[PDB]
Amino acid sequence: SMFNNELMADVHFVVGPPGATRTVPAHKYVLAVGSSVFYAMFYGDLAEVKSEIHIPDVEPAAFLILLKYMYSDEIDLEADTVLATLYAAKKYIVPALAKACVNFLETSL
Amino acid sequence: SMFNNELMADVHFVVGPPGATRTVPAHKYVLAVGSSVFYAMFYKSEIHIPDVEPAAFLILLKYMYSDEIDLEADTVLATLYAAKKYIVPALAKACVNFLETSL
Amino acid sequence: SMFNNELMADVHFVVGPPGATRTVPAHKYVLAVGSSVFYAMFYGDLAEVKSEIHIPDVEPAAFLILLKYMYSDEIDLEADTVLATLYAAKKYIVPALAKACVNFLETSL
Amino acid sequence: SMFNNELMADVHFVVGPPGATRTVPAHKYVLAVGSSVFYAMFYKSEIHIPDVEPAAFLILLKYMYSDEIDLEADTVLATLYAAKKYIVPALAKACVNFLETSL
Ligand SMILES: [K+]
Ligand SMILES: [K+]
Repeated sequence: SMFNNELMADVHFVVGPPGATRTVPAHKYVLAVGSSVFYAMFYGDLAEVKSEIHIPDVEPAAFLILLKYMYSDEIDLEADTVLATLYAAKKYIVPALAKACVNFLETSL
Repeated sequence: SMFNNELMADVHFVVGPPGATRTVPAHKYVLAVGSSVFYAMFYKSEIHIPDVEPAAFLILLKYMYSDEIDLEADTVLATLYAAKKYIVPALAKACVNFLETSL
Repeated sequence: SMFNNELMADVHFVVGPPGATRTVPAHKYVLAVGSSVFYAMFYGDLAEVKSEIHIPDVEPAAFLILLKYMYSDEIDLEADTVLATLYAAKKYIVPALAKACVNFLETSL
Repeated sequence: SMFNNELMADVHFVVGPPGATRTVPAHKYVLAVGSSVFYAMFYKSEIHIPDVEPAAFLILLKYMYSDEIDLEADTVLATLYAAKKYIVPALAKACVNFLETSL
């Protein structure tokens, strides 16, 4: 799979709070197709070329769940990370994922 | 008006990331009655909660003193985190309801 | 001055690359009035309440020049930081500052 | 077509932040003729430039091999940084001109 694969990766995200980051390879095409926010960042008028992008306010597990959905259409939520995933989904304007997080929060212990 | 009041306050919370905190006075009785986590804690007088947003903590406390829930789009996720952290189910339910409505 | 003053500060920016950051207090009102990007971040539909905001891709000196302009209308460029200031000005959509950086680059050694 | 070509390459640059680099072959002669900084350097065969964007470095090199300048909005600032770093004034001028036009 291209998800979380260094093969052809044209961007790396350094995700998480300082001292507890994870570096995630990604593909600008898949991200921009899936999100108006990644589109703006990579293809929009104010896009700036950046090999490495920091996302200090997102949890790594959450970011990987978001990207899994953007590559595969699969939603792989877990109780421990669903709230952080909802933050990421709202942040990048991925509403199908946002909705699934809300339903998950409604129906989980 | 005991909410956020230094009068009779027996606990202070230092809330938020170091360098961007807010100190909030509170009353152990009121918190412990609304929360099993605060009960376990109180039953030190300065408590640091660097993982919680001050704005969310204040919304949680207002609920615990007044039973009033006042949510907004910019604070609901952080309030939900706090409500789950302190096990305040009525406030957590209200946040999830707000979120559903906002979809 | 309210510029870079902890008095009434309702946000703190942790500016710069990891290990070389500076924490800058600021006031959401002044920033949102001066920039559609800070407006979006603080007052817009997808605004999320955040005490501390990280800006890993901006230089601290540059960010302080940007904010000085937003508080005071004064532009205080220097050769050593003008390029990083132009990046910040483009990034937050402050065109009067962008223009001054370009003119400065044109007319400096 | 010696630009970005491993054929005869006597230097390799590891360009960009560690973990997000690109390795670019080059020819010391061509670089040294276009730049006082590269002249001083060459007159080791693997050079790390973690402060430069790969895309910008490639635009700089294309200029140095071909005299062609191909700028875009998303790469112009990073190209200007590189052009100033290696003291390539014609490319720096072109970037500032592009920026002026874009205002
Ligand atoms: K699944
Ligand atoms: K001045």
